[PDB]
Amino acid sequence: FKTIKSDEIFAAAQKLMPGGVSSPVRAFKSVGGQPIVFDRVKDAYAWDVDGNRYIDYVGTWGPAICGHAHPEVIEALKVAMEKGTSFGAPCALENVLAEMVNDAVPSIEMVRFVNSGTEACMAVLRLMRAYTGRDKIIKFEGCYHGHADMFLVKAGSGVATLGLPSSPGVPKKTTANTLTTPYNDLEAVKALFAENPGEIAGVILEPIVGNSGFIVPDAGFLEGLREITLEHDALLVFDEVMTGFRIAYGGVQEKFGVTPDLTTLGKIIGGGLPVGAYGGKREIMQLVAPAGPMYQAGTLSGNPLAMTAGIKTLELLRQPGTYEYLDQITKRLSDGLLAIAQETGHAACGGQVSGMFGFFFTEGPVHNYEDAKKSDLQKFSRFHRGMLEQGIYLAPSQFEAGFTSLAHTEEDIDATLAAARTVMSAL
Amino acid sequence: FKTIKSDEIFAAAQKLMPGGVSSPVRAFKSVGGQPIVFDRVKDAYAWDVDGNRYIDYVGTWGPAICGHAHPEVIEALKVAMEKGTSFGAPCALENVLAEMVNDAVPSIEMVRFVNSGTEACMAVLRLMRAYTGRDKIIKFEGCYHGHADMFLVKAGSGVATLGLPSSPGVPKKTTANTLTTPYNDLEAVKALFAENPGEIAGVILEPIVGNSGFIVPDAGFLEGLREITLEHDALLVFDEVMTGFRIAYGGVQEKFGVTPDLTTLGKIIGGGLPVGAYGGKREIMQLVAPAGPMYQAGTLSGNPLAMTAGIKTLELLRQPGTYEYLDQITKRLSDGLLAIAQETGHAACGGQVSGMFGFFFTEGPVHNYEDAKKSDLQKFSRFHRGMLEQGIYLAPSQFEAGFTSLAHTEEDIDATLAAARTVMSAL
Ligand SMILES: *Cc1c(COP(=O)(O)O)cnc(C)c1O
Ligand SMILES: *Cc1c(COP(=O)(O)O)cnc(C)c1O
Repeated sequence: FKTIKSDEIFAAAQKLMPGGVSSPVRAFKSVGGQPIVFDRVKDAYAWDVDGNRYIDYVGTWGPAICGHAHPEVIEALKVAMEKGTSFGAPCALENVLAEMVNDAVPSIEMVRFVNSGTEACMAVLRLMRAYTGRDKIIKFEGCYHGHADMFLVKAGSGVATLGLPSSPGVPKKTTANTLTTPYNDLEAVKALFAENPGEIAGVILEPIVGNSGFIVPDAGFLEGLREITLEHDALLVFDEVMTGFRIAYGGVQEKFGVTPDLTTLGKIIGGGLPVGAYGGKREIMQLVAPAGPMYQAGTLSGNPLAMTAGIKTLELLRQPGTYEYLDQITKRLSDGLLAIAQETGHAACGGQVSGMFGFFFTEGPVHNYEDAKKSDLQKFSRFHRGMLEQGIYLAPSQFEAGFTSLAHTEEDIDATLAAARTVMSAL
Repeated sequence: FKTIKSDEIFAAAQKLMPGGVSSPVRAFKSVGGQPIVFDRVKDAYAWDVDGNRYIDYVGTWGPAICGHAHPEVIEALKVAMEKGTSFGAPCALENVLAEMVNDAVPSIEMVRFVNSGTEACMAVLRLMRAYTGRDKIIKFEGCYHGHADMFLVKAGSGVATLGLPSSPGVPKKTTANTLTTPYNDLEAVKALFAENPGEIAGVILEPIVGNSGFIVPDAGFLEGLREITLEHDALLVFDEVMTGFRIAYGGVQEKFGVTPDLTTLGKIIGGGLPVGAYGGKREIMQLVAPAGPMYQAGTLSGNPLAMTAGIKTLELLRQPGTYEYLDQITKRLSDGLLAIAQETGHAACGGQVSGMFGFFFTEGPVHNYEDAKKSDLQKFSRFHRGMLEQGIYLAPSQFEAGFTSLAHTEEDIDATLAAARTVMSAL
């Protein structure tokens, strides 16, 4: 297993960019510190600058649900670019993707495209505050909602990975209009509403968390949140930037039947390109400029290249037996991992819903970030490296969810379980 | 002049998206009438959905400096996408573009790629604060640096155009750390420092304004800002998202010879795709994760498509004669436009620097946002519609700098002048 080229490239990288990467988690800091540099990706695999091929489970952090470099997506894009990549004025494609999104996600009656999930979350917070006229927002420990000021407090992703705390460039004057509660603690939320009456704009959360590892909500949690916010004239916002189009076509809101007032989408909606969106009830979206006073803009928003990738990705997911296939192969891989762990003497817990799974090195059960924190990270680090050497690419962090795509085959799942066996028979 | 198809598509867009647009500036709310729905763009032209062709002076709001659908850029993107559009892991292309940016921009010693200008500006906002340990920030009235909460105070771009007030939805609590002052007023700046000792983190400005029309700094203003920030151990931040790579290869800071501590990049750096960036002194950039404590992540940051686009675009600009051609053809346009205004009996002023220019319907001169606000908005509204019917596309606002490209020819200039004469002869 040679990584000569990855090593020299990442070495040179550190002198040019902060930590040598464009996003923190790619530095491999909580798993050894030696990242491999990619050259190309195809279907369910990835290739090294050294020639090594891996079966990918990161899937570029959500976007590749259809598989890397889908033939029909890049051909649609090769055709689109001969007409220019960015116009700066409206184009017909915005209208089609927009209509597709309205039909797809329940709560969305009107949309606004942006360039990333971060931008969509910045916008949705401002909108929920503007619509209500209140300033307090209730967020949950372990939920990532983009690298924004108001939300860098017990967030997810790298925050809930390398033990990053609150603030990072944001003052106490920003992270003070944001109340925090433990994920799944319906009672703690009620407390915050009774403790700060008439001043909570709303609650925002990942309906299913993937940024503190995979954590599913309990029996009547989401239903609880919908009712309590209602009783107080507060807005319920679902950050489905990761869950959207993966858990189901209409996301977690469709799968579990709880409808929020606004939702945010990103990742899969751009099909592999920088795109995001925020939408919800009509009367609320009416406040967004130019239709309203709340300002939010973006030079590259709605660009045709992005709209093209977006539309092709949704046409492919709308086909017969898409999610059934994801639930099927992902259940086999998840159950298979937990079985191998049990027979090798390793304590573990996990699960999956459609093409999103989780696996933790602790008996659990995991109900929140604190529970997630009791995992043996030293074992995870060794597990991750071993899997890497066996040709399987896993998220370099215990606090990230795993992903599956329509290009993963039954055989691909069988080889992964085979590697997991050879590996867990060490540690 | 027919715009039936544009009218059909827009009327539909309004039922799907707020104001039927993805960005507030695309709305013809102030320039009268409805927007023109584009179909394709190439070189110096754009074609709407009804067949009308136009000589483009908006250049997708900045990115199209080499011209729309540049053949050398799109073929490079075709080859690239074959390898996958996003990796979610390091790629060698990030090193190449990073190395090009350090070389290009004087103050940049270390860079971090982000997906937009709004993102670069939000990140730098946080860094100024993390590095200095101070909370307050000085920004100028009429300038624009994205829609991050703290910047939504006396902003330019679409807020100006639509006559929108500061904010809605951004807590008073956060808005209070933003100190504002009129552009070109060195004394108001010194007053703000002397009144908030040890509290100002720094000053952020568009070195050459393009968001409240085209405004150049008065002699000594930038050198003065450099002086007074060094003296109170505060940061000098240049928002070069629009000026970068346009005013000169190294932007205004290279052109006018004043070196800041941190600068933000966007538009042209993406080459038509969504890309942004921020960088500056190494010791300041070291605070960014995973090297320092300040957390800033991005799923699509550094993706291979965007890197390829930027790499190719910067290679075209690096060629000899680039900025000289841009200056030459923009000078004729600016001068010509001014000559026609005088000759047809209209009060007007403006100017140009390389590929950026402005034209106001006021005697002038313009030194700040208030000055710019005196332009005859009704005359511009009629002049815009007139130019539109003659086949010339200008930004639908008096508060937007106009742009030029390497694809515009002497003939396109002459045809625009011929059109300006015809339109201005009525009014
Ligand atoms: C990844 C993520 C984001 C951030 O979007 P980017 O594209 O990285 O800006 C926001 N919310 C959730 C739930 C995420 O998974
Ligand atoms: C356009 C602009 C921005 C905002 O950048 P986007 O890419 O629209 O998100 C920031 N700074 C300046 C000066 C701008 O011209």
